[PDB]
Amino acid sequence: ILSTASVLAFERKLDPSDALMSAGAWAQRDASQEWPAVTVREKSVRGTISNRLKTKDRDPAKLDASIQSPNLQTVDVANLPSDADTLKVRFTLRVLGGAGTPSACNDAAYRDKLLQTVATYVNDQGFAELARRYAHNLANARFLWRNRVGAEAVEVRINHIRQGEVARAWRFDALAIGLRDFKADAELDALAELIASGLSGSGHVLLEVVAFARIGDGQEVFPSQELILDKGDKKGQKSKTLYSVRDAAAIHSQKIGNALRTIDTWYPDEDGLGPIAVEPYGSVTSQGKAYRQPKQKLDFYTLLDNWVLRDEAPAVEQQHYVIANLIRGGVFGEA
Amino acid sequence: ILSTASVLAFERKLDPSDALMSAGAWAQRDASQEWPAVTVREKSVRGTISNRLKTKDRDPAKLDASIQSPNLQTVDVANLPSDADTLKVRFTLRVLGGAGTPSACNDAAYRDKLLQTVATYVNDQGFAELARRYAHNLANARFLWRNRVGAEAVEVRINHIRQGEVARAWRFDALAIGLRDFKADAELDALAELIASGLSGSGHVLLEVVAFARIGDGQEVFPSQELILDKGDKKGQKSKTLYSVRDAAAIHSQKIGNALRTIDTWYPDEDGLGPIAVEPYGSVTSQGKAYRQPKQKLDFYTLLDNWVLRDEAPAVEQQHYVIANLIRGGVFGEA
Amino acid sequence: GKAYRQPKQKLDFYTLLDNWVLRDEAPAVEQQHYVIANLIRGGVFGEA
Amino acid sequence: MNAIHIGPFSITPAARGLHYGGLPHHQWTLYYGPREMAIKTLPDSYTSSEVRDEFSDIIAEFVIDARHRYAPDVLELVNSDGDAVLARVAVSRLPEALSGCIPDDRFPYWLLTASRPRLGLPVTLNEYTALAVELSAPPLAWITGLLPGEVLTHDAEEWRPPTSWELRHVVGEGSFTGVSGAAAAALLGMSATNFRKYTAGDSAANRQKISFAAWHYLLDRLGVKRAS
Amino acid sequence: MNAIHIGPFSITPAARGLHYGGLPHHQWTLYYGPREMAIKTLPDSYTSSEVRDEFSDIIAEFVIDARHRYAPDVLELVNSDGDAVLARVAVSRLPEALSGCIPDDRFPYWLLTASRPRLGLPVTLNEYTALAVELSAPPLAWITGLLPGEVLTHDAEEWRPPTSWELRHVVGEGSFTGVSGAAAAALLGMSATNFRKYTAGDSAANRQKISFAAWHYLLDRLGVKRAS
Repeated sequence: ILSTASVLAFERKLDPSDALMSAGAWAQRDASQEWPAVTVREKSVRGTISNRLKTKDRDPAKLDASIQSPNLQTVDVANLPSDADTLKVRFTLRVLGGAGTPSACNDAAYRDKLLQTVATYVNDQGFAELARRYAHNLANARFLWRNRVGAEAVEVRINHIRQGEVARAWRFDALAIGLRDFKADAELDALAELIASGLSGSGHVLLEVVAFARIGDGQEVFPSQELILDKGDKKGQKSKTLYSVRDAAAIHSQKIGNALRTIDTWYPDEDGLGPIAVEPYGSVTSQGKAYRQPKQKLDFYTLLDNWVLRDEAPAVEQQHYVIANLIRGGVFGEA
Repeated sequence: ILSTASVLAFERKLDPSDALMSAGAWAQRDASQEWPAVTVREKSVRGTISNRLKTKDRDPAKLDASIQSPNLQTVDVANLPSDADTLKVRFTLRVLGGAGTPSACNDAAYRDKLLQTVATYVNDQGFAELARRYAHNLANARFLWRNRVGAEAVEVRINHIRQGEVARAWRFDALAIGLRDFKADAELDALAELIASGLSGSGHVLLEVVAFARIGDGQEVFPSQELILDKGDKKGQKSKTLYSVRDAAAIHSQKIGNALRTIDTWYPDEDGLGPIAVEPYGSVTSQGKAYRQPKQKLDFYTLLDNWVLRDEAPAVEQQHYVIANLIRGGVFGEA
Repeated sequence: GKAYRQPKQKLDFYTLLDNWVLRDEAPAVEQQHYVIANLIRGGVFGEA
Repeated sequence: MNAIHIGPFSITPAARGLHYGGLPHHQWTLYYGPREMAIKTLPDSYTSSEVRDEFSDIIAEFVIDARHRYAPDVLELVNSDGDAVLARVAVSRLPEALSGCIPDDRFPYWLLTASRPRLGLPVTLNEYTALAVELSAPPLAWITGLLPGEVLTHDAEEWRPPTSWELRHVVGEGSFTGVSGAAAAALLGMSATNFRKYTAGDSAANRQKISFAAWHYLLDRLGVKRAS
Repeated sequence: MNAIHIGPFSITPAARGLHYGGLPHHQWTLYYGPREMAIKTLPDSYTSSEVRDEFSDIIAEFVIDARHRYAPDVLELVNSDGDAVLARVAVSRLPEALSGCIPDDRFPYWLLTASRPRLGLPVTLNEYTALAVELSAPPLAWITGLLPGEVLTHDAEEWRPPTSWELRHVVGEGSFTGVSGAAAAALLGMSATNFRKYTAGDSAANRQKISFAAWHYLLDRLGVKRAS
């Protein structure tokens, strides 16, 4: 009857390394190989009451007593030095290929049918729209999450590291290539065919991606934030902890991968927000809602089950969404 | 009558060590004895639900509530430094003789008949095909399970250690020697003859096997993954812990032995899928199915009962499978 | 140690913002200046 | 000896017997289906009740973890202040009109989730009565977390009949519902032997698959799913 | 011409054909079960659809009569004074704990009956939700007035299988629930032909009787009984 496989785990393609943060100055970015790293330092914060009171703390005496006991914390902070305005972020991205083949598949015949479905997809249209959109997310510094919302000028350099050496260099403008429009450009198309050859299986693709942001001299840069065990005293509470690898601030790899994943524009809601990350049930953490609900029949699982089990091939945009989820990978199938 | 022996415990041959990993650079593989080890760090992951819903959670508000309370985990991650692109995986292999001799038995007649059957096997066709396939699985870096699926270039160096010094060094391009075809090469034949002499009991074979893989600069490397006790809260859950010995990320020895044992190409199903591990009832746990089912007369126990009790000698490939199960060891015998 | 703009007097940020947005009761012009200045300073407004 | 079947739990001994101390012993193994949870060495002089009581603590711990792992969500009806919880209802699913909500004085009664970013709607007592009638969870709803999704779905084509293991979750012996085979056969209106054909698996002879309506009405009557 | 089966109603013409005026005419009779609802005379040149919207006014009048006559009781959640009704819930069965009482100021909420002999109980809001959950009337509960007590019992020994007429109340055609035979088959999880053996009567061939669990799950899915 060709049912779905119970175990359908997929490996991720487009694996990003941890994005190391350093500090430097603009126009010295052509020689940014010696730049001192951004160090996660500590600073003390004293706070008064700034949250909504639950109708019992709203008494003047209770509120003033809460004011007279301020909440003192220590926060991990990442700031540039006072002579440094440019934040450099470097990560390597490895494009693997073989996105059709699952890592685990209980049903052979289902594995053959899913491989035939991905093969007929690639015969219809190859990894070309998805690689173009992934290359657009490479070109703009969407991996610079909060280090781009107030940046004056952002620049992204991507090198093709074939045999440990630069096989092809690309330089971009991350502010000209916006976070909303998937336009066409010649260097963007060349990076799209490189990611296409990586995703199809034509060759091995490793990309070194370097980002420079005009934040400001001594301004706060925003790395990925860790998780707090909450065991110490309330005075030295350590409310915020940032991520570092070796005395050097960094962004998490899956955050970079999610930002490169932000290409999904074909969700049934309007284009007021723009592209979202290619998740099953199209989830966005900041908006707190799920585009591509299972009720509106545009989630990944319903589209894949129509495409594979009963040969109801969706529109080419939904086919791009399904293949982008297969590139993204996950533990699909019933647990 | 020669009834089946109750206990049939067999000691494992081709004993591997825990394959330690370290980080370094390509073309520095000669001076790789002083390479710094890969450390297992901890990083925080925040995720939304991407698995299949149980149709009770296909309620839109349940999905938005799951997004608004995303899952937070700490994961042990093993990464190279940003200046290191090559992963070095080192282990040692002890090839031992006396494959047909069981460690434990409950019948002298069964032990004598099994020793005689292995003896006439070795007289008509010794450990030549099995050691050729074991030398193939040493030549290709199949012990680099997910450290080869995106590796640009893999090299395997196998040194024969005699009296504490090298006797013969074999260098193999692990990507040219595929994971599918068992071809023939002069260095592969020399390593096959060495493993044959080790398995026949005519010599002592100890090998130092070092694999250099071009994972990429700063990329995620994949050691073996340990048990999860889940004795804490769901925020600091520690969802993944990796294998390390003394601050040095390593692969489990049974994983290396499983990679070496992947020689079985004679199961009743189609062998165009690829070789699987020699193991009774021919299982691969990723695909979830058991090649060489007990209902068919091609699993290890029925072939062993036909070969020993009633002297119905199987085909030469199936008898290679039976002797390879005897080489790999196991708690055979009923209860 | 004393809070002006007490929630008893209904001149705090949260009451003015809720009256401005939900009930469409736009406050005095200086008070909406104060509300937008609170939005400029940022916060963890909402349930806490 | 032989296996002890407590609902979905199987206490099976190793066929080999050891002699720990001087007395003979057997290694008894407790499985929840394919997953083992406790392997314990117990004497051969132990009765079946003592072997049951040895693993009863781990059985109760797994039952408590399953109750606290697949508990249904809780909707709180609060007043205009939003602090005094006037009512609490355990729901199988939340209303689709739920969004991020803080109560105000604009509406007297508000409905919120028990999660920390509370989702709710301004509700009246008639509308809250209608939502509680429509969406309330049955008492033993957590057993639906211990069943696969394809045996709880309401569409015919995407439904698989449950196995003997998933039937033994809710029907007989030490099942999580607590009922026996005779009581669950009385709820379904079938004979004791006819339902014993459903519960007992092994060969296909004297073993049939339960229908869609019988399985769904059984889960409705047992208070496991679709029982408002 | 022949009888038209609309809902449980059968429009049976007379075999004898009279000639009223200059046209042939026939005595068409509307039967609800064994009882005649209307007697009137229609020409043979009229189509069956013309007979249908001729009898549709009496059909709709009987539909409103059956809706009003078997309308479920309503309990009111009122305040301490008792004059103001905060909530109204259509109950399925009256409880076994309420009695004749007057609301007081000791309890904030009181449940009372819609009738002038107000029998009730002082309950809080969570107990009000619990009572509304376990005793709510389904939207088409009035059809349970038209069905006898034997086909609606939850006890299998007192349960009697429905006839062709009693099943034909709520399965297909212009039924009281308005669903079709294929929709009622898809609700029960099986195909259309197996439900067509259940619907069609006459001889014992293709007259398999619906089971107790399938009939009660069908009543659950149609919102007639047990659908809280």
